Amino acid sequence: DQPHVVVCSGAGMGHLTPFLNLASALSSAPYNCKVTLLIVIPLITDAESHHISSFFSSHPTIHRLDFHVNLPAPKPNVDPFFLRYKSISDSAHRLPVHLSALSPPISAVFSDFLFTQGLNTTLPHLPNYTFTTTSARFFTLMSYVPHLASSSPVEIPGLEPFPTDNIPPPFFNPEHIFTSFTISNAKYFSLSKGILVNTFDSFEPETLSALNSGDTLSDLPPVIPIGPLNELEHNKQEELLPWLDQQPEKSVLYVSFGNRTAMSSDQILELGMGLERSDCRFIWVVKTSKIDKDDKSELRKLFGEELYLKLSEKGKLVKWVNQTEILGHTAVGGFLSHCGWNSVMEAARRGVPILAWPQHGDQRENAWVVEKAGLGVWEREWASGIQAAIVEKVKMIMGNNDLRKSAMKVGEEAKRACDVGGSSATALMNIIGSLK
Ligand SMILES: O=c1ccn([C@@H]2O[C@H](COP(=O)(O)OP(=O)(O)O[C@H]3O[C@H](CO)[C@@H](O)[C@H](O)[C@H]3O)[C@@H](O)[C@H]2O)c(=O)[nH]1
Repeated sequence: DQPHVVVCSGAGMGHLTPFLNLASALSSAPYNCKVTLLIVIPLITDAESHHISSFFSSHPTIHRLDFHVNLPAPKPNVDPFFLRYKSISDSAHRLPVHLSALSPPISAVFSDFLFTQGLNTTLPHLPNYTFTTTSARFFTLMSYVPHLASSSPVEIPGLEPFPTDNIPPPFFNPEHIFTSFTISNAKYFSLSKGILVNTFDSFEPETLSALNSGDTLSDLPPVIPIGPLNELEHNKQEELLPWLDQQPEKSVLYVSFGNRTAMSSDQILELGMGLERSDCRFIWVVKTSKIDKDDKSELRKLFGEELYLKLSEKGKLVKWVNQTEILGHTAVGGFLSHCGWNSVMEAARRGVPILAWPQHGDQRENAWVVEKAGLGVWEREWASGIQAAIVEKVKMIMGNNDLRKSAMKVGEEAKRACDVGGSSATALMNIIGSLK
């Protein structure tokens, strides 16, 4: 009968939502698995807590397993999420006693890469699919981190070189907190049954081809595209939908840099000045210390009254959205994004052209993948002239006919890939089929 599988989620929105999406897909037709979704508690952000609660309330047949990992003490000059990621990696070896109590006996685990060493050493007989949450392109660099020595381009044989400006500088320091648990877990990728990627074959064909053909990266297991993951339905309907319903097709710019972006007040002000001068309407997710989603006093102070009024007449300034509901609306014509990979793939699914302003980490390589696929354009020096960058490029994404067509073609292939019979759905069905 039906396989029982465990999905091991990590921490942070970007490392949570693809695991929720996978859990949801595997619990439903045509996969029809019994799914236990492991959640690391405590959670760090309220966004995480509400997303998880809402998920389990709307997926009653999915079983929740709370995996308690003590919060690490803060340390000066160490990022709190990196400290949390390290605590998860350090705790993964404790999973045997927790997974052994599950019934019926589990057939497989699908896990964040932070769990790799713990799962592949203490549960070596349990098939572990390491589900990376970044692009296939950046995953290859991460898997190569244990072999780094430099300020030269990194050339993984068989792949286009990685320029220095696209590699997080900490990757060259094995003692950096992030590099340390990247190295310790990448060293056990070879014991994973496969690497799953939230991507699709026609989106990263050169990378996937190299990895698979053998070799580049001899010792990796098969690297399997399973994206885009079919979207969740959300408990509460998106509050901006009736307004979006009133806008012409493809006339609204969606703007979001996510929870992990550190834009200063000066940068936010310049961005607002640029938007006020553009012709399109917008939805802009702006971070505010006030907890009430409706309190705009901080924005009024930041922009000043005249600018704020003009901005609020032309678009929506909000604290949070259901992103997939926004990107799925016919009124949204473009996406100014930091290119966090979940956001890239949600835009790919809907064929939404991207204006890429990457901030840190994998985002520059993600932006390059987006530009190479024809899904968007990457503004390499956005931070050196924010207002001008906005005025010139927003008009272009919103109207350029060639980019609109190439982005639409990405959307058609992305939809095809996750539909019944799609290349990604076929790959996932074959994984589940191999458990029966
Ligand atoms: O207002 C919001 C903002 C985000 N989301 C959702 O949250 C997820 C965000 O994903 P993403 O943008 O990828 O996550 P980030 O947390 O911003 O990004 C982190 O995680 C990604 C995946 O590993 C990386 O590519 C980034 O570099 C990293 O910083 C998506 O599913 C979005 O739909 C919303 O629903 N509403």
